[PDB]
Amino acid sequence: AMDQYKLSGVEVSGNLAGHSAEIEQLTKIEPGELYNGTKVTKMEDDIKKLLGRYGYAYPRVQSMPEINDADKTVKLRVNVDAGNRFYVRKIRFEGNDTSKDAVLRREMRQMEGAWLGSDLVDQGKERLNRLGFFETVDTDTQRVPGSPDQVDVVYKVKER
Repeated sequence: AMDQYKLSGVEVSGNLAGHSAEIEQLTKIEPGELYNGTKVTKMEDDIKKLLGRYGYAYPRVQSMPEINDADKTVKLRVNVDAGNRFYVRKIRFEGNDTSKDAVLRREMRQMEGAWLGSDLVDQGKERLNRLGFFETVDTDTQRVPGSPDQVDVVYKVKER
């Protein structure tokens, strides 16, 4: 296997949605960093999370090791596809048995008709968590059928 080799670099290409600089930062190598499958998926996951902050809800990242035996190093060839950028059509609430939807909507930071922003969906979640009513608060981003660029954000809530 390759867990003993050193990462010589990460070469990224594809459709980066204008975020090549940030994706380069994420992609830089650490001192004496070894090749590792797990850190590779963690890297793919970090890239998707980043693009998600910009409304690219379903981005792809594939990556392929190029072993160089002369150097005992491995280079990561990486393809990024940001995919469609989504805006929010509807924000929806569930589990919501005591309080009018108004009580939750009022805490949103992600607005209908705006570009989707995972951090915005998250802030909504923390504002929800923070008023005590709920045991759990989870979010789901659902594509609107027939739509290439619309999602609904569902806040699934469970009261105490």
